[PDB]
Amino acid sequence: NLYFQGTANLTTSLLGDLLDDVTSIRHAVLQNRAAIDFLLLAHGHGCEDVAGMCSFNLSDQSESIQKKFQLMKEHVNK
Amino acid sequence: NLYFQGTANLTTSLLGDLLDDVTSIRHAVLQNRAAIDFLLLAHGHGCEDVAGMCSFNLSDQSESIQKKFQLMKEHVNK
Amino acid sequence: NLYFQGTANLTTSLLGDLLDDVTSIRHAVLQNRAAIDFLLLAHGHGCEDVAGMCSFNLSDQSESIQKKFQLMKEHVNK
Ligand SMILES: [Cl-]
Repeated sequence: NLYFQGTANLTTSLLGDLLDDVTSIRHAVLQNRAAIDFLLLAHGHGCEDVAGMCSFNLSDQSESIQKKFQLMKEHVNK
Repeated sequence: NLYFQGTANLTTSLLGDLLDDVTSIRHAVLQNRAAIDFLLLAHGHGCEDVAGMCSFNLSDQSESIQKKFQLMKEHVNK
Repeated sequence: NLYFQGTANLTTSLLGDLLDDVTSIRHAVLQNRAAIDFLLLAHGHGCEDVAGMCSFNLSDQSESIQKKFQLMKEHVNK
């Protein structure tokens, strides 16, 4: 039981760290895309000239992921 | 038992969301790299002039990850 | 018991793959940011001119994540 609880808690702990890292990376990718679009403007080109550069709507399921994560912690660590 | 099953199902649910987000981010990073390489060309430079810019072969274990994920769901949610 | 062990092992296996992919992606994002900063220099602009471009300190909890992952494997697969 406590062995099970130990496995589950390691998993939530690790997942917490990983989710924060992934959030950080998405943030950075979007900043980078905006920088690229400024450079394209500087060359007299619009974002529509390069595949994907107009798009800032990446998959972002933070809301459902964070809710599930919280439920998981409450479920596991009670 | 159902408590165990509940933990495991929350984990597969969350992981599903996270895998889709990571796929999305890798996609975007590669598009961004291609855009950078077009700009370097515009300046009269090749991708070999900037560290890593020639490389589009990121770690992509989607095939093994997706198989494991499917096995995990079938194993857990039966 | 072995069913539990099977679930847990699938989870560590999948997580191992995913962590390597995320590491790879962060690497790439940082290389891309450096490339963008070289292009900004080429245009006579510093990184402070574009949001986030001076920053190479993304969330990187690889040390704690890798330790937890190793503990998880030892805990689960013993
Ligand atoms: Cl990027």
